Amino acid sequence: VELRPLIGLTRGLPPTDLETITIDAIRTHRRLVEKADELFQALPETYKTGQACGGPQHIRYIEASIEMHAQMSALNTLYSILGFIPKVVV
Amino acid sequence: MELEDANVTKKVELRPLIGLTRGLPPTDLETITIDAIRTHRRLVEKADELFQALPETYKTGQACGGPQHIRYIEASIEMHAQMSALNTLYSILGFIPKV
Repeated sequence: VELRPLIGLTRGLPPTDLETITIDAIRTHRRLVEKADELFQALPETYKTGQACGGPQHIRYIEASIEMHAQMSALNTLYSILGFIPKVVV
Repeated sequence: MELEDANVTKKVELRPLIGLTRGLPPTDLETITIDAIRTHRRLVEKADELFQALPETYKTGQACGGPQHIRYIEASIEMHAQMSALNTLYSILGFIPKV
């Protein structure tokens, strides 16, 4: 379990609400990844290969990626608490 | 930048941040952390407010479920998740900044 506090937070919640939260969390993650991808694609080549780093544009991409990773950690936790990955149409 | 607490008990909670921030100018890692600090404070305020707005039956645990409850939970999830991020940035910096 990546984010332990979610155990206690979701304690007692009806299983349909847990599933619902988890499905919405899948949708959010995918939206976050698409955003992080978009910003990455717009970076100059040099930042893409790691030759250069820093500056506002690169920081914005980094921030988008952090949000994506933080979310994924939550999502993985939700899977452990739910007991499954729900079927979601992509 | 201004330091709040030195020699932190580093918990690297979100591994990918290390590679993300590798090589940044120190000023840029500090700008990231500061904005993460401000973000976290914000998320806490929102989750705490949503909690206080719940009907007293939900706060006591006499009731659960439904859209309002879910909304509090999701806000809370976002707060915990962002705090995992922030604790990792503190590990990378080696200190907690004052903001």
